[PDB]
Amino acid sequence: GSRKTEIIKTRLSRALVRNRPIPVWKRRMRGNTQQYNMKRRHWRRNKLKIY
Amino acid sequence: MKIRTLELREKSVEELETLAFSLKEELLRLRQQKNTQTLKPHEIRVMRKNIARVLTVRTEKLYAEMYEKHKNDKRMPKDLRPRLTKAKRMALTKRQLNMSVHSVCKRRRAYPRMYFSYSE
Amino acid sequence: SQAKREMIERRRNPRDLDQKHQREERKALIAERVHLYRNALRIPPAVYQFSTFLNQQDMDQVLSLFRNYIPETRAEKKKRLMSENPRAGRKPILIKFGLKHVTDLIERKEARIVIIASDVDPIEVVVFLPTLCRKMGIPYAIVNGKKELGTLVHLKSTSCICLCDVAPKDSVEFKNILAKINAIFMDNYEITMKKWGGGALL
RNA sequence: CACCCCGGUGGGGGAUCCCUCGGCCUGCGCGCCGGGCAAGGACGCGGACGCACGCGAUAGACGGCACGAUCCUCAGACACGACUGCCGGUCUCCGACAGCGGCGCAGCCGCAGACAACCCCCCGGACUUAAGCAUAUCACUAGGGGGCGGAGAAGAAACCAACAGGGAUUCCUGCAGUAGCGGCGAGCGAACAGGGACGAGCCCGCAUGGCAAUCGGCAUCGCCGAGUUGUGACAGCGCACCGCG
RNA sequence: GCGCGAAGCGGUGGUGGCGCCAUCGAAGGCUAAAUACGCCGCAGGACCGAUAGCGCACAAGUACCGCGAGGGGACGGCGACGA
RNA sequence: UAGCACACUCGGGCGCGAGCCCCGAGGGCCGGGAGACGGGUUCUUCCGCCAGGCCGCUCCGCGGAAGGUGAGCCGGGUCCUAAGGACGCGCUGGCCCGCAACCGACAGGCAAGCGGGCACACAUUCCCGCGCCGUGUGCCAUGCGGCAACGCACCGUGCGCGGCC
RNA sequence: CGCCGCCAGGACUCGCCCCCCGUGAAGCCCCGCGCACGCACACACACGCCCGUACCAAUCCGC
RNA sequence: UCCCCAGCGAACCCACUGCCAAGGGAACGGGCUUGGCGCAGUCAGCGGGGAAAGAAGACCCUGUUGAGCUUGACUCUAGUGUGGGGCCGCGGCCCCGCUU
Ligand SMILES: [Mg+2]
Ligand SMILES: [Mg+2]
Ligand SMILES: [Mg+2]
Ligand SMILES: [Mg+2]
Ligand SMILES: [Mg+2]
Ligand SMILES: [Mg+2]
Ligand SMILES: [Mg+2]
Ligand SMILES: [Mg+2]
Ligand SMILES: [Mg+2]
Ligand SMILES: [Mg+2]
Ligand SMILES: [Mg+2]
Ligand SMILES: [Mg+2]
Ligand SMILES: [Mg+2]
Ligand SMILES: [Mg+2]
Ligand SMILES: [Mg+2]
Ligand SMILES: [Mg+2]
Ligand SMILES: [Mg+2]
Ligand SMILES: [Mg+2]
Ligand SMILES: [Mg+2]
Ligand SMILES: [Mg+2]
Ligand SMILES: [Mg+2]
Ligand SMILES: [Mg+2]
Ligand SMILES: [Mg+2]
Ligand SMILES: [Mg+2]
Ligand SMILES: [Mg+2]
Ligand SMILES: [Mg+2]
Ligand SMILES: [Mg+2]
Ligand SMILES: [Mg+2]
Ligand SMILES: [Mg+2]
Ligand SMILES: [Mg+2]
Ligand SMILES: [Mg+2]
Ligand SMILES: [Mg+2]
Ligand SMILES: [Mg+2]
Ligand SMILES: [Mg+2]
Ligand SMILES: [Mg+2]
Ligand SMILES: [Mg+2]
Ligand SMILES: [Mg+2]
Ligand SMILES: [Mg+2]
Ligand SMILES: [Mg+2]
Repeated sequence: GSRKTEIIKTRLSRALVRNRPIPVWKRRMRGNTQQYNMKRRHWRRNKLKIY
Repeated sequence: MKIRTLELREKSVEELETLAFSLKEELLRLRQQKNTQTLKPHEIRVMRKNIARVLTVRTEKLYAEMYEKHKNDKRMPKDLRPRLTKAKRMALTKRQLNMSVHSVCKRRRAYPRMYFSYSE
Repeated sequence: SQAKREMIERRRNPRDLDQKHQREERKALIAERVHLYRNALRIPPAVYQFSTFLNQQDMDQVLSLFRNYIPETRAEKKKRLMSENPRAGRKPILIKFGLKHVTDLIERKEARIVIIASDVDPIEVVVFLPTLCRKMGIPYAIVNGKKELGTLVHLKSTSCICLCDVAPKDSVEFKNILAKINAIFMDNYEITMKKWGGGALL
């Protein structure tokens, strides 16, 4: 909330860079059974537990 | 494998220290070209790996050099002792386990092991 | 509280010095509180007989006899054994030392003179040594210093000292020193074995 | 016309059957953590990389050895060794200190933390059974605390016996659901044998006195230290271990 | 645990006392093997065959929930991978 | 079926598509703008949508691709203590307890930054102007005025006594 | 005031006064004096660490 | 608001259900018996009935099922208090000094 410790922001950045779709070149790989990232996180539905 | 290990064995340890610094510089110039322009996909890969290759040969030469420095030392450095296990490093030696008192020595000496065969 | 910090200063109680850095301060305080309690109790004759030790002039006369029979050092022994005859000469006369050895020579009645240290703690290591030396008739003396007895035999300290025979060049010195210490220790046994010290003295 | 029933086709849903790189069970093997920084965590690391998995600033194969031609989504890499395998390096940071302890000790070390199936020590229930219930039972269990090891613990009789005597411990069989304990209620409950597996025995202390003969440390054959309040003893290990069928 | 507190002879004898006779030597120490056992590795099996079998054959202790201690799923299948 | 927007209206625009998106006009209504905790990229730009939004959407806190958070002066730490905690040691069979290093405040105590520009958004942080604070190095003087209230020599360190609600 | 006037309201604030069987922090920094020490403010030069920093009257918590 | 519409779009509940009268029946039937009727199965109202739905009756009883609580219940128990012993000191007459 605009004031955070160093640990809170690093955990918040790690949650942010994680939250992205599957790169589209991975859909052409053989044995890629994943179509969308099921671990996508939306900020309003899913909460992070970064206190 | 752009820098081969065959050439790195000829260099000395401080000569490999300067090479890893020079190769780290070229990796920074490669990471510049990756951000600004295109690159062949494994150029950063290759330069990262031959930094590791120079540093490994540096470590392998340094383990060999430091071993012959402290070979006949009372206490060798902990790097150069074999890392068995904390329990196995603290084990008694086989000489120490075979240590017995004087009565057990005299008895085994005066009554040694006999080699015999029985038949009825 | 400031009154309590003054309270634990007025009493000198070693159990108040409970921290780690106060450890050397504490055991100095224990040593003096023991010493005041040790001498305020009625010391029995078995312990208090070691308070009567030998005079400084008499101690120097006693040990000057013993210095003729000082055992060899380890450096002297080492070159003695590499010599051509290590057992050359007659059997030497040495100070016999150590509690196991000395009480064996006392019970076998072959010690001529026994020196017992005075400062030995636990004192029960040597409390039998006067009364055993009387039951064998061996003349004994109590000398202050386990440390001074240790230097005669090249140790830091040793509790009891004896020698089993005297050279003929020291025989009349030996009978003068036996008569000097028997008037103190051996002949005053039945007086010293009733004498209570400490708080009984007051 | 709606409604209902039967059939056909189409839906709907995922039963059935077939499959199975998964589980479960049993046996065997292994039984190897940690200041040389463990377990666990945090954060980072792929050219395009989210997750998973791998890894640690040497960060998505670094070295040696073996292998020998592919890896692949793109781009590319590749006999100056692809893809692999085995082993070794590197191995961030948090997480084991108000630390504690040993040794004369220029200093060198150890303990802590993990593991919780097995084993050892301490602490220790209640539901339950008694057709209630309080002793009893559950149970000297569960659980908690502490501590090891590859096993542990036990162990060479202050034993069993009553014979014509056996002979460490542990385990099996067996004594035996017995003797016995028990509101003699519910219930609980061993031991010696006999048979067997396996087998193994030893030691400190009161060691010389014509000399501690013993040990620790070192910058080492000499010091310093321990020690007479008493130190003192060597029989077991190791290597090798295929490539075709 | 506490009180008392030994001995040169002592302990014990299914366990009241005492006596006999018999049998051992406590209050110091070590000791393989046979014995027990999870993870893991290996091999098996009259086991189960995707609501079964482990909670998980799948990006499973994951997603997700709980302040917290903790709780905890669901989801397998084209073909000659040549079209 | 229950239920779900029912103070808006008119014209225009982009667009396959418009009651709701944009623009203009008219008519109304009420908060809006800054911090904390909490959220964590929702911010902003570009592109999208036949999915989500209690209708629709060309819109969006949605989907995709990007961009963005710059400090001696703001806040915290490198400072201080409060109530209080305390992993060490004593006391223990274990606690309690005693001493207590250390810790404990993003609203306490508490050095010093404002005006403006720029900008898609962000800046008291960048830029411009004018300041200020602290630290570290160098380079030393050895005092005076006023009856008095006091005025001044832009000087330091230690101790003691005091100094805030 | 010197290098737009007049009137009113106002957060806040000094001191009086009132209130209390309530009396309204601590410590560091700092300052002052006292007593000692020995010297560096100005000036000039140099320098200034880590973390946070977007946004949130539909962005929070009540699924 | 309802009502009607575009779009969106649930839940409760559900053995099966044409409606009455009397009778019989577990003694108050939607179904049985004997009679009386109604049936295009639609819209909106409505609260008579379905002994309407909620919820393994909270009342009452039973249980050798509890818990909260009380005390002159039973058996115990922390706490308080008491006696004796252990807690190694000197002196003097249980008493008095003393300190270590
Ligand atoms: Mg926050
Ligand atoms: Mg929310
Ligand atoms: Mg049909
Ligand atoms: Mg299924
Ligand atoms: Mg198994
Ligand atoms: Mg590590
Ligand atoms: Mg490699
Ligand atoms: Mg441990
Ligand atoms: Mg049960
Ligand atoms: Mg019962
Ligand atoms: Mg029952
Ligand atoms: Mg009952
Ligand atoms: Mg182990
Ligand atoms: Mg053992
Ligand atoms: Mg039992
Ligand atoms: Mg010995
Ligand atoms: Mg073949
Ligand atoms: Mg006997
Ligand atoms: Mg009998
Ligand atoms: Mg024994
Ligand atoms: Mg199936
Ligand atoms: Mg399953
Ligand atoms: Mg809740
Ligand atoms: Mg409707
Ligand atoms: Mg409205
Ligand atoms: Mg705001
Ligand atoms: Mg926006
Ligand atoms: Mg749409
Ligand atoms: Mg710590
Ligand atoms: Mg503050
Ligand atoms: Mg500035
Ligand atoms: Mg803004
Ligand atoms: Mg409608
Ligand atoms: Mg009727
Ligand atoms: Mg009818
Ligand atoms: Mg109707
Ligand atoms: Mg009704
Ligand atoms: Mg009922
Ligand atoms: Mg009954």
